[PDB]
Amino acid sequence: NVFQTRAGCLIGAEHVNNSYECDIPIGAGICASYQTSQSIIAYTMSLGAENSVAYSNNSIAIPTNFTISVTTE
Amino acid sequence: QKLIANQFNSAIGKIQDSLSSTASALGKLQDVVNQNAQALNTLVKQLSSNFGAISSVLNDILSRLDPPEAEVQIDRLITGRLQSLQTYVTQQLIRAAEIRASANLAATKMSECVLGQSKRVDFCGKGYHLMSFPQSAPHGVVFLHVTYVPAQEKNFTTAPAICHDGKAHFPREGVFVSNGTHWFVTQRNFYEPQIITTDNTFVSGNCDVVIGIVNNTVYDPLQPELDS
Amino acid sequence: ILPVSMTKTSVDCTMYICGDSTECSNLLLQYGSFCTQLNRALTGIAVEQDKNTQEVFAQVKQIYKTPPIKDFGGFNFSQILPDPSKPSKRSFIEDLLFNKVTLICAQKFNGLTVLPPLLTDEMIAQYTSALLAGTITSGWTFGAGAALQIPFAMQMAYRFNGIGVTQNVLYENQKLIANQFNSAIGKIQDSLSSTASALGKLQDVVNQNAQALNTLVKQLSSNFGAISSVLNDILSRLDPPEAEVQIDRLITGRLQSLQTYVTQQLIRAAEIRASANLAATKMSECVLGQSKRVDFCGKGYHLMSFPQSAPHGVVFLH
Ligand SMILES: *[C@@H]1O[C@H](CO)[C@@H](O[C@@H]2O[C@H](CO)[C@@H](O)[C@H](O)[C@H]2NC(C)=O)[C@H](O)[C@H]1NC(C)=O
Ligand SMILES: *[C@@H]1O[C@H](CO)[C@@H](O[C@@H]2O[C@H](CO)[C@@H](O)[C@H](O)[C@H]2NC(C)=O)[C@H](O)[C@H]1NC(C)=O
Ligand SMILES: *[C@@H]1O[C@H](CO)[C@@H](O[C@@H]2O[C@H](CO)[C@@H](O)[C@H](O)[C@H]2NC(C)=O)[C@H](O)[C@H]1NC(C)=O
Ligand SMILES: *[C@@H]1O[C@H](CO)[C@@H](O[C@@H]2O[C@H](CO)[C@@H](O)[C@H](O)[C@H]2NC(C)=O)[C@H](O)[C@H]1NC(C)=O
Ligand SMILES: *[C@@H]1O[C@H](CO)[C@@H](O)[C@H](O)[C@H]1NC(C)=O
Ligand SMILES: *[C@@H]1O[C@H](CO)[C@@H](O)[C@H](O)[C@H]1NC(C)=O
Ligand SMILES: *[C@@H]1O[C@H](CO)[C@@H](O)[C@H](O)[C@H]1NC(C)=O
Repeated sequence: NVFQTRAGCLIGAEHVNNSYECDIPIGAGICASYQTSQSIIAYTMSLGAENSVAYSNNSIAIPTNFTISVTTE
Repeated sequence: QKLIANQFNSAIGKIQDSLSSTASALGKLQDVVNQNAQALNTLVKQLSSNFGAISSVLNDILSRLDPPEAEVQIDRLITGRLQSLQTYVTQQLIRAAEIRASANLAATKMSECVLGQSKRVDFCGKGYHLMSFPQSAPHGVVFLHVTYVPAQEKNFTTAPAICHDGKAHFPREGVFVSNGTHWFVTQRNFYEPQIITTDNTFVSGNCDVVIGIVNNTVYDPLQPELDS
Repeated sequence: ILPVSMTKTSVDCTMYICGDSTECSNLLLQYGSFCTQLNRALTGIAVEQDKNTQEVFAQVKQIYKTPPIKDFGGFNFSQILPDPSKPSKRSFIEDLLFNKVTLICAQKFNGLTVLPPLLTDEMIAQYTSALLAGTITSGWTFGAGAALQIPFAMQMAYRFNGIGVTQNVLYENQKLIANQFNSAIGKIQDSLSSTASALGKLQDVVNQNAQALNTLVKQLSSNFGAISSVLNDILSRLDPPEAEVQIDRLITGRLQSLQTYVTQQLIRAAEIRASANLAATKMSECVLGQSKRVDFCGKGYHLMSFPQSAPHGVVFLH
């Protein structure tokens, strides 16, 4: 139970092939997180959550309806 | 209108909750207040440190020693503390200019965002921007950027022009679209199709140069009038 | 070409100052908080250095990617869009950059370590593949909401009106423009290939840091009026009540020489933080939108922009 990283020697967490959004960023793309029993998992972070837009040279997509957010700054 | 009001009225509500149920929204403000205080305590604790003096009480050296002794010590205290001010000072000057640079970022949002309507994308918060409400907060300020984010999309088949008679037509404002049977010219951010008549469209040159033009008939507003 | 982050170092206060001497480190106990408020500083930097890069690049919800097939109405991005046959997909231009810019363990020998950036030059180049693939397909709207496919040349028809040229220009000239644009891209390669003086900025930051390390290191070898700049020598040769007085000067000396090094960072690091935001803006207004602010986005009316990362930096093609 030791996972050598690009960052350094990580002791006490469980490498995970899966990749989730970043949580406790460590280094070099390795973001630990707590959940599954449970233990700390350290997994290469997923920049974002993938998408691809169906482009096509005649195909436009026009929102029909909106929202109003409110945010804070 | 009705809908929007609700969306907005509702939207306000969540803020209370976003703020009530969370201490991690205000981290920024909350931080500044630390780093200052954080930096004071440090400054204070420095009083208790010897800096290589025999003791960190000034009067002790004074008490126990005869001054030509204390002279040499009390240097180190002075030398020490005096330094430890400059460290504290400088840290402020820098920090204080990290605020001065975040005032102006407020003094701007306050000006452009509040007092105006901002065109600068994602300055005033993700989405197109409608208005904003400042709210002070301690040593801080808080904007509520009411912004307008579009939602439900419908693919369509667009074409950049229309050959009418061999003239083109291009939309005067916002894309052409069709849902696959009739062509419609809509405004670009909110699907609201409209039949295509010469008032939607202006004409430029003949067809062919256009790449992707498509056929259709552009109805005349007038002709029905001239129909009689 | 904007700097964005800077190399995040971090520095042990202690062993920098005291090599392997409790006797030293004991003395160092006296000054107290210093040793631990450097690290507070140099972390405060090194933390944000990954907030900068966060804000510049990660403005995008969802990593996008181009369609498989490139039908752009004639503009040709193969230069900029990620290079699939690269191992790390850094599209062509970005690679000119990583060459045009430039030991790592040489500086990390006296506690002066260099923590790796939160993001990795591989990721950075996924984002700027998003930004650059949403810009292309989705128009700008992907900053304002759900990305919306719109056919490019029915975008550059809008990014015209934004400059007050009626669109019937575009379609009627489309072919020409494509060439002008396709050509125009080309020269960049050459501007970058044949010249080391484009990237001076980025190239500089990287110096001044390293420049400032060496200085910091060399300070180890200086006497500061001590009998010698080796700690253990004084230790060796003298009996401590002697060394006590000396090792002050070393400590006093080095300790000072940190603060100088620290402060220089804090200032410098806030010269980046002020040039991140200038990127974090261009990235927002210029890329994700179309900017009306004259000569913000480069001389001329402004059509669009393509970011390209570059090491500790970012590069726009306006
Ligand atoms: C636009 O979207 C809003 C929600 O974002 C829709 O509002 C809901 O509409 C349904 C049915 O019309 C109602 O049952 C709900 O009460 C509405 N919600 C609110 C908060 O008012 C709205 O209908 C959508 N409009 C269109 C044309 O799709
Ligand atoms: C695309 O939208 C147009 C506009 O509504 C549709 O044409 C109309 O379709 C409705 C369907 O009930 C008819 O009642 C109208 O009489 C049609 N208008 C005309 C002028 O014929 C068209 O059907 C839509 N296409 C699709 C696939 O939804
Ligand atoms: C749009 O409709 C016109 C007809 O109004 C089409 O023009 C025809 O084009 C073909 C080949 O280019 C010629 O052989 C015909 O003689 C043309 N007809 C006329 C009346 O000029 C045009 O092709 C249509 N556009 C598309 C994209 O199909
Ligand atoms: C887009 O531009 C790139 C580079 O300008 C083109 O790449 C060259 O394409 C020719 C084909 O005409 C090949 O023979 C060369 O090997 C390519 N050069 C390089 C460096 O890869 C590309 O073909 C263009 N594609 C489009 C669709 O415009
Ligand atoms: C990770 O996954 C790869 C394939 O996804 C598999 O071959 C490998 O054994 C896994 N290893 C670990 C440590 O999960
Ligand atoms: C439009 O078509 C694309 C093609 O894949 C699809 O991804 C998208 O969901 C479609 N839009 C709607 C509203 O169905
Ligand atoms: C769009 O691309 C398709 C590819 O299937 C091509 O056949 C068609 O000519 C193109 N038309 C336009 C208007 O781009």
